[PDB]
Amino acid sequence: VSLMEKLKWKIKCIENKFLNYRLTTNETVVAETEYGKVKGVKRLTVYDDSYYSFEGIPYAQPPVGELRFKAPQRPTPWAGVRDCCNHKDKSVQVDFITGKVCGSEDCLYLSVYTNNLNPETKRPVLVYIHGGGFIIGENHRDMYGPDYFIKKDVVLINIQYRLGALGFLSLNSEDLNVPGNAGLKDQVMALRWIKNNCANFGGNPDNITVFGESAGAASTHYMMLTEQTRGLFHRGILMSGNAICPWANTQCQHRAFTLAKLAGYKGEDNDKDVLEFLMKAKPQDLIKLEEKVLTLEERTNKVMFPFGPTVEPYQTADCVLPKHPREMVKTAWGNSIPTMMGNTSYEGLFFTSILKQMPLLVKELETCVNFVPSELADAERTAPETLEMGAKIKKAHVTGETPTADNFMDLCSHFYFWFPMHRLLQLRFNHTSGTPVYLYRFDFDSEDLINPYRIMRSGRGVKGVSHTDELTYFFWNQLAKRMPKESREYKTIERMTGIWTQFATTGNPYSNEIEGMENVSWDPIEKSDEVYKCLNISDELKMIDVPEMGKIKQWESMFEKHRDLF
Repeated sequence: VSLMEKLKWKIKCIENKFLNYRLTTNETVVAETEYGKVKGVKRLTVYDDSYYSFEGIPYAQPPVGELRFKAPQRPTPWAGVRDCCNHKDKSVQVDFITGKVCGSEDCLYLSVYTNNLNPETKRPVLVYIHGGGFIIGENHRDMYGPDYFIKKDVVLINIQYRLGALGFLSLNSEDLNVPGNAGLKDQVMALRWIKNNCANFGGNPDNITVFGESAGAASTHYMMLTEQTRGLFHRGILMSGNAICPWANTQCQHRAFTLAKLAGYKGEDNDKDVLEFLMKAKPQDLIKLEEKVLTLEERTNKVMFPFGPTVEPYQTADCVLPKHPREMVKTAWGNSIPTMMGNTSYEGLFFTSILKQMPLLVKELETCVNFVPSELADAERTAPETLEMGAKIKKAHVTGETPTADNFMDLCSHFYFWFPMHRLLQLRFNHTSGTPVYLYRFDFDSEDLINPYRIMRSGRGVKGVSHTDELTYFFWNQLAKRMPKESREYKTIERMTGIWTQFATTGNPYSNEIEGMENVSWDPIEKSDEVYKCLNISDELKMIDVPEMGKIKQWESMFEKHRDLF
Protein backbone atom coordinates (compact mmCIF):
# COMPACT_ATOMS: atom_id res chain seq x y z
CA VAL A 1 0.00 0.00 0.00
CA SER A 2 1.24 3.45 -1.02
CA LEU A 3 3.07 5.89 1.24
CA MET A 4 0.17 8.20 0.31
CA GLU A 5 -2.55 5.95 1.72
CA LYS A 6 -0.36 5.17 4.73
CA LEU A 7 -0.11 8.87 5.64
CA LYS A 8 -3.81 9.42 4.92
CA TRP A 9 -4.67 6.43 7.10
CA LYS A 10 -2.45 7.65 9.95
CA ILE A 11 -4.16 11.03 9.82
CA LYS A 12 -7.58 9.34 9.81
CA CYS A 13 -6.40 7.16 12.72
CA ILE A 14 -5.58 10.26 14.74
CA GLU A 15 -8.87 11.94 13.82
CA ASN A 16 -10.67 8.71 14.78
CA LYS A 17 -9.17 8.78 18.28
CA PHE A 18 -10.28 12.39 18.85
CA LEU A 19 -13.76 11.72 17.45
CA ASN A 20 -14.06 8.57 19.56
CA TYR A 21 -13.15 10.63 22.62
CA ARG A 22 -15.57 13.43 21.66
CA LEU A 23 -18.43 10.96 21.17
CA THR A 24 -17.86 9.32 24.54
CA THR A 25 -20.25 10.22 27.37
CA ASN A 26 -20.09 10.13 31.18
CA GLU A 27 -23.02 7.72 31.34
CA THR A 28 -21.44 4.49 32.49
CA VAL A 29 -23.74 1.57 33.21
CA VAL A 30 -23.35 -1.88 34.78
CA ALA A 31 -24.73 -5.10 33.33
CA GLU A 32 -24.79 -8.63 34.73
CA THR A 33 -23.02 -11.51 32.98
CA GLU A 34 -22.51 -15.15 33.94
CA TYR A 35 -18.87 -14.32 34.61
CA GLY A 36 -19.48 -11.19 36.70
CA LYS A 37 -20.54 -7.56 36.21
CA VAL A 38 -19.34 -5.44 33.30
CA LYS A 39 -19.24 -1.65 33.01
CA GLY A 40 -20.13 -0.10 29.69
CA VAL A 41 -20.57 3.47 28.53
CA LYS A 42 -23.00 5.40 26.35
CA ARG A 43 -21.53 6.72 23.08
CA LEU A 44 -22.77 9.14 20.43
CA THR A 45 -23.00 8.95 16.62
CA VAL A 46 -22.52 11.60 13.95
CA TYR A 47 -26.26 11.33 13.24
CA ASP A 48 -27.05 12.49 16.80
CA ASP A 49 -28.13 9.07 18.01
CA SER A 50 -26.70 7.29 21.03
CA TYR A 51 -26.04 3.75 22.22
CA TYR A 52 -24.69 1.79 25.18
CA SER A 53 -21.33 0.21 24.42
CA PHE A 54 -19.68 -2.75 26.13
CA GLU A 55 -16.34 -3.69 24.58
CA GLY A 56 -13.70 -6.17 25.62
CA ILE A 57 -16.03 -8.74 27.10
CA PRO A 58 -13.99 -12.00 27.20
CA TYR A 59 -15.80 -15.13 26.04
CA ALA A 60 -12.72 -17.34 26.45
CA GLN A 61 -9.40 -17.60 28.29
CA PRO A 62 -6.64 -15.63 26.54
CA PRO A 63 -5.22 -18.34 24.25
CA VAL A 64 -1.63 -17.62 25.14
CA GLY A 65 1.32 -19.78 26.16
CA GLU A 66 0.22 -23.41 26.39
CA LEU A 67 -3.21 -22.52 25.03
CA ARG A 68 -1.68 -21.42 21.72
CA PHE A 69 -3.08 -23.43 18.77
CA LYS A 70 -5.50 -25.09 21.22
CA ALA A 71 -9.29 -25.03 21.46
CA PRO A 72 -10.53 -22.09 23.56
CA GLN A 73 -11.27 -22.60 27.24
CA ARG A 74 -13.93 -20.71 29.22
CA PRO A 75 -12.68 -17.51 30.82
CA THR A 76 -12.03 -17.02 34.54
CA PRO A 77 -14.86 -15.11 36.24
CA TRP A 78 -14.04 -12.02 38.28
CA ALA A 79 -15.14 -10.30 41.43
CA GLY A 80 -16.42 -6.77 41.23
CA VAL A 81 -17.01 -4.85 38.01
CA ARG A 82 -14.90 -5.37 34.87
CA ASP A 83 -14.07 -2.27 32.80
CA CYS A 84 -15.63 -2.65 29.33
CA CYS A 85 -15.45 1.01 28.29
CA ASN A 86 -12.59 0.44 25.86
CA HIS A 87 -11.82 -2.03 23.11
CA LYS A 88 -9.15 -4.74 23.37
CA ASP A 89 -6.57 -5.52 20.66
CA LYS A 90 -7.35 -7.39 17.46
CA SER A 91 -5.96 -10.82 16.61
CA VAL A 92 -2.33 -10.90 15.48
CA GLN A 93 -2.31 -10.02 11.78
CA VAL A 94 -0.58 -8.08 9.06
CA ASP A 95 -2.11 -4.59 8.94
CA PHE A 96 -2.97 -4.21 5.27
CA ILE A 97 -2.36 -0.46 5.35
CA THR A 98 1.00 -0.23 7.09
CA GLY A 99 2.21 -3.73 6.21
CA LYS A 100 3.45 -4.23 9.76
CA VAL A 101 2.25 -6.90 12.15
CA CYS A 102 -0.19 -5.63 14.77
CA GLY A 103 -2.59 -7.11 17.30
CA SER A 104 -2.19 -9.42 20.25
CA GLU A 105 -2.66 -13.10 21.05
CA ASP A 106 -4.99 -11.79 23.77
CA CYS A 107 -7.88 -11.24 21.34
CA LEU A 108 -10.85 -13.36 22.37
CA TYR A 109 -13.39 -10.64 23.05
CA LEU A 110 -16.82 -9.49 21.90
CA SER A 111 -18.57 -6.11 21.99
CA VAL A 112 -22.24 -5.48 22.76
CA TYR A 113 -24.29 -2.46 21.59
CA THR A 114 -27.86 -1.29 22.07
CA ASN A 115 -29.73 2.02 22.04
CA ASN A 116 -31.73 0.96 25.13
CA LEU A 117 -30.45 -1.24 27.96
CA ASN A 118 -33.86 -1.67 29.57
CA PRO A 119 -36.24 -2.23 26.68
CA GLU A 120 -39.86 -2.87 27.58
CA THR A 121 -39.77 -5.79 25.14
CA LYS A 122 -36.92 -8.24 24.45
CA ARG A 123 -35.06 -7.41 21.25
CA PRO A 124 -33.72 -9.40 18.28
CA VAL A 125 -30.00 -10.03 18.66
CA LEU A 126 -27.74 -9.71 15.62
CA VAL A 127 -24.28 -11.26 15.81
CA TYR A 128 -21.71 -10.10 13.28
CA ILE A 129 -18.69 -12.20 12.32
CA HIS A 130 -16.17 -10.15 10.38
CA GLY A 131 -14.44 -11.34 7.20
CA GLY A 132 -10.88 -10.89 6.06
CA GLY A 133 -9.91 -14.32 4.72
CA PHE A 134 -9.51 -15.69 8.25
CA ILE A 135 -6.19 -13.76 8.37
CA ILE A 136 -7.28 -10.18 9.15
CA GLY A 137 -10.12 -8.34 10.81
CA GLU A 138 -11.41 -7.08 14.14
CA ASN A 139 -14.45 -5.75 16.02
CA HIS A 140 -12.97 -2.29 16.53
CA ARG A 141 -15.45 0.48 15.83
CA ASP A 142 -13.08 2.26 13.45
CA MET A 143 -13.98 -0.57 11.01
CA TYR A 144 -17.27 -1.99 12.30
CA GLY A 145 -19.09 0.80 14.12
CA PRO A 146 -22.67 -0.01 15.28
CA ASP A 147 -23.77 3.58 14.58
CA TYR A 148 -26.26 2.66 11.84
CA PHE A 149 -27.76 -0.46 13.34
CA ILE A 150 -28.48 1.23 16.67
CA LYS A 151 -31.07 3.45 14.93
CA LYS A 152 -33.01 0.17 15.09
CA ASP A 153 -34.35 -1.51 18.21
CA VAL A 154 -31.93 -4.41 18.22
CA VAL A 155 -28.95 -5.61 20.19
CA LEU A 156 -25.86 -5.82 17.97
CA ILE A 157 -22.88 -7.97 18.96
CA ASN A 158 -19.50 -8.00 17.15
CA ILE A 159 -17.06 -10.80 17.85
CA GLN A 160 -13.39 -11.49 17.44
CA TYR A 161 -11.69 -14.86 16.88
CA ARG A 162 -8.13 -16.11 16.21
CA LEU A 163 -6.75 -15.47 12.72
CA GLY A 164 -4.00 -16.98 10.57
CA ALA A 165 -1.75 -19.76 11.87
CA LEU A 166 -2.64 -18.93 15.47
CA GLY A 167 -6.26 -19.69 14.68
CA PHE A 168 -5.95 -22.48 12.14
CA LEU A 169 -2.77 -24.55 12.61
CA SER A 170 -3.57 -28.25 12.16
CA LEU A 171 -1.37 -31.26 12.96
CA ASN A 172 -2.05 -34.91 12.18
CA SER A 173 -0.62 -36.48 15.36
CA GLU A 174 -3.49 -36.97 17.81
CA ASP A 175 -1.15 -36.81 20.82
CA LEU A 176 -0.65 -33.06 20.44
CA ASN A 177 -4.29 -31.91 20.54
CA VAL A 178 -3.88 -29.45 17.66
CA PRO A 179 -6.44 -30.78 15.16
CA GLY A 180 -7.32 -27.42 13.67
CA ASN A 181 -10.08 -24.80 13.48
CA ALA A 182 -9.20 -23.12 16.78
CA GLY A 183 -10.60 -19.89 15.34
CA LEU A 184 -13.93 -21.50 14.48
CA LYS A 185 -14.02 -22.97 17.98
CA ASP A 186 -13.54 -19.42 19.23
CA GLN A 187 -16.68 -18.45 17.32
CA VAL A 188 -18.57 -21.40 18.82
CA MET A 189 -17.72 -20.35 22.36
CA ALA A 190 -18.64 -16.73 21.63
CA LEU A 191 -22.06 -17.85 20.35
CA ARG A 192 -22.49 -19.85 23.56
CA TRP A 193 -21.72 -16.71 25.60
CA ILE A 194 -24.22 -14.75 23.54
CA LYS A 195 -27.00 -17.29 24.01
CA ASN A 196 -26.58 -17.28 27.81
CA ASN A 197 -25.97 -13.55 28.30
CA CYS A 198 -27.80 -11.45 25.68
CA ALA A 199 -30.84 -11.23 27.99
CA ASN A 200 -28.77 -9.11 30.40
CA PHE A 201 -28.54 -6.50 27.66
CA GLY A 202 -32.21 -6.49 26.65
CA GLY A 203 -31.84 -9.27 24.08
CA ASN A 204 -34.16 -12.14 23.18
CA PRO A 205 -32.08 -15.32 23.68
CA ASP A 206 -34.67 -17.15 21.61
CA ASN A 207 -34.31 -14.90 18.55
CA ILE A 208 -30.67 -14.75 17.46
CA THR A 209 -29.38 -13.89 14.00
CA VAL A 210 -25.81 -14.60 12.97
CA PHE A 211 -24.42 -12.82 9.92
CA GLY A 212 -21.06 -12.18 8.31
CA GLU A 213 -19.45 -11.07 5.09
CA SER A 214 -16.74 -12.94 3.15
CA ALA A 215 -14.84 -15.22 5.59
CA GLY A 216 -17.47 -14.02 8.05
CA ALA A 217 -20.09 -15.50 5.75
CA ALA A 218 -18.14 -18.76 5.52
CA SER A 219 -17.91 -18.56 9.32
CA THR A 220 -21.66 -18.03 9.72
CA HIS A 221 -22.24 -21.04 7.45
CA TYR A 222 -19.90 -23.23 9.57
CA MET A 223 -21.80 -22.15 12.69
CA MET A 224 -24.92 -23.43 10.87
CA LEU A 225 -23.22 -26.68 9.85
CA THR A 226 -21.51 -27.84 13.05
CA GLU A 227 -23.26 -29.90 15.74
CA GLN A 228 -21.48 -27.87 18.39
CA THR A 229 -23.85 -24.97 17.88
CA ARG A 230 -27.20 -26.74 17.40
CA GLY A 231 -30.08 -24.45 18.40
CA LEU A 232 -27.78 -21.60 19.46
CA PHE A 233 -29.48 -19.23 17.01
CA HIS A 234 -32.47 -18.80 14.74
CA ARG A 235 -31.62 -17.05 11.47
CA GLY A 236 -28.55 -16.89 9.30
CA ILE A 237 -27.32 -14.38 6.77
CA LEU A 238 -24.47 -15.22 4.40
CA MET A 239 -22.99 -12.15 2.70
CA SER A 240 -20.65 -12.94 -0.20
CA GLY A 241 -19.50 -16.35 0.95
CA ASN A 242 -20.14 -19.75 2.40
CA ALA A 243 -18.23 -22.78 3.62
CA ILE A 244 -18.34 -24.51 0.18
CA CYS A 245 -16.35 -21.68 -1.38
CA PRO A 246 -12.89 -22.86 -2.56
CA TRP A 247 -11.11 -20.26 -0.38
CA ALA A 248 -13.13 -21.27 2.70
CA ASN A 249 -11.17 -24.37 3.64
CA THR A 250 -7.82 -26.00 2.95
CA GLN A 251 -6.07 -29.20 4.05
CA CYS A 252 -3.14 -27.50 5.75
CA GLN A 253 -1.66 -30.25 7.96
CA HIS A 254 1.58 -30.36 5.93
CA ARG A 255 2.04 -26.57 6.09
CA ALA A 256 2.94 -26.26 9.78
CA PHE A 257 6.38 -27.68 9.08
CA THR A 258 6.84 -25.18 6.28
CA LEU A 259 5.93 -22.28 8.56
CA ALA A 260 8.37 -23.55 11.17
CA LYS A 261 11.18 -23.67 8.60
CA LEU A 262 10.47 -20.13 7.41
CA ALA A 263 10.76 -19.07 11.07
CA GLY A 264 14.15 -20.71 11.71
CA TYR A 265 13.21 -24.19 12.90
CA LYS A 266 16.06 -26.70 12.78
CA GLY A 267 15.19 -30.38 12.95
CA GLU A 268 13.02 -32.98 11.21
CA ASP A 269 9.49 -32.96 9.80
CA ASN A 270 7.50 -34.46 12.62
CA ASP A 271 4.51 -32.82 14.30
CA LYS A 272 5.86 -32.98 17.87
CA ASP A 273 9.14 -31.17 17.16
CA VAL A 274 7.42 -28.74 14.79
CA LEU A 275 4.78 -27.85 17.42
CA GLU A 276 7.42 -27.36 20.11
CA PHE A 277 9.17 -24.80 17.88
CA LEU A 278 5.95 -23.06 16.83
CA MET A 279 4.73 -22.66 20.38
CA LYS A 280 7.94 -20.94 21.47
CA ALA A 281 8.11 -18.59 18.48
CA LYS A 282 7.17 -14.92 18.63
CA PRO A 283 3.59 -14.60 17.40
CA GLN A 284 4.47 -11.57 15.19
CA ASP A 285 7.17 -13.68 13.55
CA LEU A 286 4.81 -16.47 12.56
CA ILE A 287 2.14 -14.12 11.24
CA LYS A 288 4.58 -12.03 9.11
CA LEU A 289 5.91 -15.23 7.42
CA GLU A 290 2.51 -16.80 6.74
CA GLU A 291 2.31 -15.14 3.29
CA LYS A 292 5.32 -17.15 2.10
CA VAL A 293 4.01 -20.55 3.18
CA LEU A 294 2.07 -21.52 0.00
CA THR A 295 4.06 -23.22 -2.76
CA LEU A 296 4.02 -22.00 -6.35
CA GLU A 297 1.94 -25.08 -7.18
CA GLU A 298 -0.62 -24.26 -4.49
CA ARG A 299 -0.91 -20.69 -5.71
CA THR A 300 -1.34 -21.86 -9.31
CA ASN A 301 -4.11 -24.17 -8.09
CA LYS A 302 -5.77 -21.10 -6.52
CA VAL A 303 -5.15 -21.99 -2.88
CA MET A 304 -5.63 -18.55 -1.38
CA PHE A 305 -4.52 -18.93 2.25
CA PRO A 306 -2.04 -21.39 3.81
CA PHE A 307 -4.07 -21.79 7.02
CA GLY A 308 -7.85 -21.74 7.27
CA PRO A 309 -10.76 -24.00 8.22
CA THR A 310 -9.86 -27.65 7.71
CA VAL A 311 -11.26 -31.14 8.09
CA GLU A 312 -10.01 -32.27 11.47
CA PRO A 313 -7.87 -35.46 11.22
CA TYR A 314 -9.39 -36.83 14.47
CA GLN A 315 -12.41 -35.93 16.60
CA THR A 316 -11.92 -34.37 20.04
CA ALA A 317 -14.21 -32.74 22.62
CA ASP A 318 -14.38 -29.43 20.79
CA CYS A 319 -14.29 -30.72 17.20
CA VAL A 320 -16.17 -28.45 14.73
CA LEU A 321 -15.48 -29.89 11.24
CA PRO A 322 -15.32 -33.73 11.45
CA LYS A 323 -15.81 -34.07 7.68
CA HIS A 324 -15.90 -31.96 4.52
CA PRO A 325 -18.45 -29.09 4.55
CA ARG A 326 -20.27 -30.63 1.56
CA GLU A 327 -20.89 -33.73 3.68
CA MET A 328 -21.73 -31.64 6.73
CA VAL A 329 -24.57 -29.92 4.80
CA LYS A 330 -26.33 -33.30 4.68
CA THR A 331 -27.25 -33.35 8.40
CA ALA A 332 -26.75 -29.69 9.33
CA TRP A 333 -29.21 -28.36 11.86
CA GLY A 334 -28.88 -24.92 10.27
CA ASN A 335 -30.57 -26.14 7.11
CA SER A 336 -33.75 -25.78 9.13
CA ILE A 337 -33.53 -22.08 10.08
CA PRO A 338 -34.57 -19.08 7.95
CA THR A 339 -31.63 -18.07 5.77
CA MET A 340 -30.66 -15.17 3.54
CA MET A 341 -27.73 -15.20 1.09
CA GLY A 342 -26.39 -12.78 -1.47
CA ASN A 343 -23.52 -11.23 -3.40
CA THR A 344 -22.62 -7.91 -4.95
CA SER A 345 -23.12 -7.27 -8.65
CA TYR A 346 -19.37 -7.28 -9.52
CA GLU A 347 -17.57 -9.29 -6.80
CA GLY A 348 -14.46 -9.97 -8.88
CA LEU A 349 -13.68 -6.26 -9.14
CA PHE A 350 -11.98 -6.97 -5.79
CA PHE A 351 -8.98 -8.50 -7.60
CA THR A 352 -8.00 -5.27 -9.38
CA SER A 353 -4.95 -4.87 -7.15
CA ILE A 354 -3.74 -8.40 -7.86
CA LEU A 355 -4.23 -8.07 -11.62
CA LYS A 356 -2.27 -4.82 -11.56
CA GLN A 357 0.77 -6.49 -9.98
CA MET A 358 0.55 -9.66 -12.08
CA PRO A 359 -0.91 -8.91 -15.56
CA LEU A 360 0.21 -12.34 -16.70
CA LEU A 361 -2.71 -13.66 -14.62
CA VAL A 362 -5.02 -12.66 -17.45
CA LYS A 363 -3.23 -15.24 -19.60
CA GLU A 364 -4.71 -17.94 -17.40
CA LEU A 365 -7.98 -17.42 -19.25
CA GLU A 366 -6.51 -18.63 -22.57
CA THR A 367 -7.40 -22.13 -21.36
CA CYS A 368 -8.92 -21.42 -17.92
CA VAL A 369 -7.61 -24.73 -16.61
CA ASN A 370 -6.36 -23.10 -13.41
CA PHE A 371 -9.94 -22.19 -12.46
CA VAL A 372 -11.41 -25.66 -12.94
CA PRO A 373 -12.65 -26.81 -9.51
CA SER A 374 -9.66 -28.49 -7.85
CA GLU A 375 -11.59 -31.68 -7.11
CA LEU A 376 -12.18 -32.16 -10.89
CA ALA A 377 -8.77 -31.01 -12.21
CA ASP A 378 -5.58 -33.05 -12.47
CA ALA A 379 -2.41 -32.04 -10.61
CA GLU A 380 -0.66 -30.42 -13.59
CA ARG A 381 -3.93 -29.33 -15.19
CA THR A 382 -2.63 -30.79 -18.45
CA ALA A 383 -5.16 -33.63 -18.83
CA PRO A 384 -7.55 -33.50 -21.83
CA GLU A 385 -10.49 -33.75 -19.39
CA THR A 386 -9.23 -30.56 -17.67
CA LEU A 387 -8.75 -28.72 -20.95
CA GLU A 388 -12.35 -29.70 -21.78
CA MET A 389 -13.65 -28.33 -18.48
CA GLY A 390 -11.51 -25.21 -18.74
CA ALA A 391 -13.01 -24.51 -22.17
CA LYS A 392 -16.50 -24.44 -20.64
CA ILE A 393 -15.38 -21.73 -18.16
CA LYS A 394 -13.61 -19.94 -21.00
CA LYS A 395 -16.77 -19.73 -23.08
CA ALA A 396 -18.58 -18.29 -20.06
CA HIS A 397 -16.14 -15.45 -19.42
CA VAL A 398 -13.99 -14.64 -22.44
CA THR A 399 -15.89 -12.19 -24.62
CA GLY A 400 -13.26 -11.62 -27.33
CA GLU A 401 -10.44 -13.51 -29.06
CA THR A 402 -8.08 -12.51 -26.27
CA PRO A 403 -9.05 -12.43 -22.57
CA THR A 404 -9.30 -9.08 -20.82
CA ALA A 405 -8.76 -8.00 -17.22
CA ASP A 406 -12.54 -7.61 -17.05
CA ASN A 407 -13.02 -11.18 -18.24
CA PHE A 408 -10.71 -12.26 -15.41
CA MET A 409 -12.62 -10.32 -12.77
CA ASP A 410 -15.97 -11.55 -13.99
CA LEU A 411 -14.64 -15.11 -13.90
CA CYS A 412 -13.51 -14.53 -10.31
CA SER A 413 -17.02 -13.48 -9.29
CA HIS A 414 -18.23 -16.94 -10.21
CA PHE A 415 -15.25 -19.08 -9.08
CA TYR A 416 -15.11 -17.50 -5.67
CA PHE A 417 -18.77 -16.65 -4.94
CA TRP A 418 -21.67 -17.37 -7.31
CA PHE A 419 -20.83 -20.97 -8.23
CA PRO A 420 -20.28 -22.06 -4.59
CA MET A 421 -23.57 -20.39 -3.71
CA HIS A 422 -25.30 -22.41 -6.44
CA ARG A 423 -23.67 -25.62 -5.21
CA LEU A 424 -24.74 -24.96 -1.64
CA LEU A 425 -28.33 -24.12 -2.53
CA GLN A 426 -28.80 -27.34 -4.56
CA LEU A 427 -26.97 -29.50 -2.02
CA ARG A 428 -29.00 -27.92 0.75
CA PHE A 429 -32.42 -28.50 -0.84
CA ASN A 430 -31.80 -32.26 -0.69
CA HIS A 431 -31.54 -31.95 3.16
CA THR A 432 -33.93 -29.31 4.49
CA SER A 433 -37.19 -29.07 6.41
CA GLY A 434 -38.42 -26.51 3.89
CA THR A 435 -37.44 -23.40 5.80
CA PRO A 436 -37.03 -20.53 3.33
CA VAL A 437 -33.85 -19.21 1.75
CA TYR A 438 -33.99 -15.66 0.37
CA LEU A 439 -31.51 -14.22 -2.15
CA TYR A 440 -30.35 -10.58 -2.53
CA ARG A 441 -28.01 -8.97 -5.04
CA PHE A 442 -26.25 -5.83 -3.82
CA ASP A 443 -26.03 -3.48 -6.76
CA PHE A 444 -25.64 0.00 -5.27
CA ASP A 445 -22.63 1.94 -6.52
CA SER A 446 -21.24 5.07 -4.84
CA GLU A 447 -17.95 6.65 -3.96
CA ASP A 448 -19.47 9.44 -1.85
CA LEU A 449 -19.21 7.03 1.10
CA ILE A 450 -16.61 4.21 1.31
CA ASN A 451 -14.86 1.75 3.63
CA PRO A 452 -11.15 0.86 4.16
CA TYR A 453 -11.30 -2.25 1.94
CA ARG A 454 -11.56 0.06 -1.07
CA ILE A 455 -7.99 1.15 -0.20
CA MET A 456 -6.72 -2.45 -0.01
CA ARG A 457 -8.35 -3.53 -3.29
CA SER A 458 -7.05 -0.34 -4.96
CA GLY A 459 -10.67 0.51 -5.64
CA ARG A 460 -10.50 4.30 -5.54
CA GLY A 461 -12.16 5.75 -8.63
CA VAL A 462 -13.22 2.29 -9.84
CA LYS A 463 -16.83 1.84 -10.99
CA GLY A 464 -18.84 -1.28 -10.18
CA VAL A 465 -19.94 -2.92 -6.92
CA SER A 466 -16.99 -4.90 -5.58
CA HIS A 467 -16.78 -7.54 -2.89
CA THR A 468 -17.04 -5.64 0.49
CA ASP A 469 -18.67 -2.52 -1.02
CA GLU A 470 -21.90 -3.25 0.90
CA LEU A 471 -20.19 -3.07 4.31
CA THR A 472 -20.27 0.71 3.96
CA TYR A 473 -24.05 0.78 4.35
CA PHE A 474 -24.12 -1.50 7.41
CA PHE A 475 -21.29 -0.24 9.64
CA TRP A 476 -19.60 3.00 10.56
CA ASN A 477 -15.90 3.20 9.81
CA GLN A 478 -13.26 5.90 10.32
CA LEU A 479 -13.41 6.94 6.64
CA ALA A 480 -17.16 7.60 6.88
CA LYS A 481 -19.02 10.90 7.29
CA ARG A 482 -22.51 12.17 8.06
CA MET A 483 -24.61 11.99 4.90
CA PRO A 484 -27.66 14.12 4.04
CA LYS A 485 -30.81 12.18 4.92
CA GLU A 486 -32.21 12.33 1.38
CA SER A 487 -28.92 11.25 -0.25
CA ARG A 488 -28.93 7.95 -2.12
CA GLU A 489 -26.28 6.72 0.35
CA TYR A 490 -28.29 7.51 3.47
CA LYS A 491 -31.36 5.83 2.00
CA THR A 492 -29.25 2.73 1.28
CA ILE A 493 -28.11 2.62 4.92
CA GLU A 494 -31.74 2.75 5.96
CA ARG A 495 -32.73 0.05 3.50
CA MET A 496 -29.89 -2.31 4.31
CA THR A 497 -30.13 -2.08 8.11
CA GLY A 498 -33.92 -2.12 7.73
CA ILE A 499 -33.98 -5.35 5.67
CA TRP A 500 -31.44 -7.05 7.96
CA THR A 501 -33.37 -6.06 11.12
CA GLN A 502 -36.67 -7.18 9.57
CA PHE A 503 -35.19 -10.53 8.63
CA ALA A 504 -33.57 -10.89 12.06
CA THR A 505 -36.94 -10.21 13.66
CA THR A 506 -39.26 -12.43 11.59
CA GLY A 507 -37.27 -14.71 9.27
CA ASN A 508 -38.75 -12.73 6.38
CA PRO A 509 -36.80 -9.85 4.85
CA TYR A 510 -39.82 -8.01 3.41
CA SER A 511 -41.51 -5.06 5.06
CA ASN A 512 -43.71 -2.33 3.61
CA GLU A 513 -42.21 0.08 6.13
CA ILE A 514 -38.96 0.02 4.18
CA GLU A 515 -38.85 2.82 1.61
CA GLY A 516 -38.59 1.52 -1.94
CA MET A 517 -40.05 -1.89 -1.10
CA GLU A 518 -43.67 -0.97 -1.92
CA ASN A 519 -43.84 -3.23 -5.04
CA VAL A 520 -41.50 -5.91 -3.84
CA SER A 521 -42.82 -9.45 -3.76
CA TRP A 522 -39.80 -11.30 -2.39
CA ASP A 523 -40.26 -15.05 -2.63
CA PRO A 524 -37.78 -17.58 -1.27
CA ILE A 525 -35.89 -20.01 -3.53
CA GLU A 526 -37.60 -23.39 -4.12
CA LYS A 527 -36.01 -26.77 -5.01
CA SER A 528 -38.18 -26.80 -8.13
CA ASP A 529 -36.81 -23.45 -9.34
CA GLU A 530 -34.62 -23.68 -12.42
CA VAL A 531 -33.84 -19.97 -12.22
CA TYR A 532 -33.04 -18.03 -9.04
CA LYS A 533 -34.94 -14.91 -8.11
CA CYS A 534 -33.28 -12.19 -6.06
CA LEU A 535 -34.03 -8.78 -4.66
CA ASN A 536 -31.69 -6.56 -6.64
CA ILE A 537 -30.61 -3.64 -4.47
CA SER A 538 -29.66 -0.45 -6.33
CA ASP A 539 -31.15 3.08 -6.26
CA GLU A 540 -34.35 1.15 -6.86
CA LEU A 541 -35.24 -2.19 -5.24
CA LYS A 542 -36.43 -4.73 -7.82
CA MET A 543 -37.10 -8.46 -7.95
CA ILE A 544 -35.21 -9.97 -10.89
CA ASP A 545 -33.99 -13.35 -12.01
CA VAL A 546 -30.33 -13.64 -11.02
CA PRO A 547 -28.36 -12.24 -14.00
CA GLU A 548 -25.48 -14.59 -13.18
CA MET A 549 -27.66 -17.68 -13.69
CA GLY A 550 -26.44 -18.39 -17.23
CA LYS A 551 -22.77 -18.49 -16.25
CA ILE A 552 -23.68 -20.44 -13.10
CA LYS A 553 -25.24 -23.18 -15.22
CA GLN A 554 -22.23 -23.22 -17.53
CA TRP A 555 -19.97 -23.88 -14.51
CA GLU A 556 -22.37 -26.61 -13.39
CA SER A 557 -21.89 -28.27 -16.84
CA MET A 558 -18.31 -29.14 -15.83
CA PHE A 559 -19.84 -31.81 -13.61
CA GLU A 560 -21.87 -33.48 -16.41
CA LYS A 561 -19.83 -36.69 -16.06
CA HIS A 562 -19.16 -36.29 -12.35
CA ARG A 563 -22.56 -35.50 -10.87
CA ASP A 564 -21.68 -37.14 -7.54
CA LEU A 565 -19.08 -34.40 -6.99
CA PHE A 566 -21.46 -31.49 -7.67
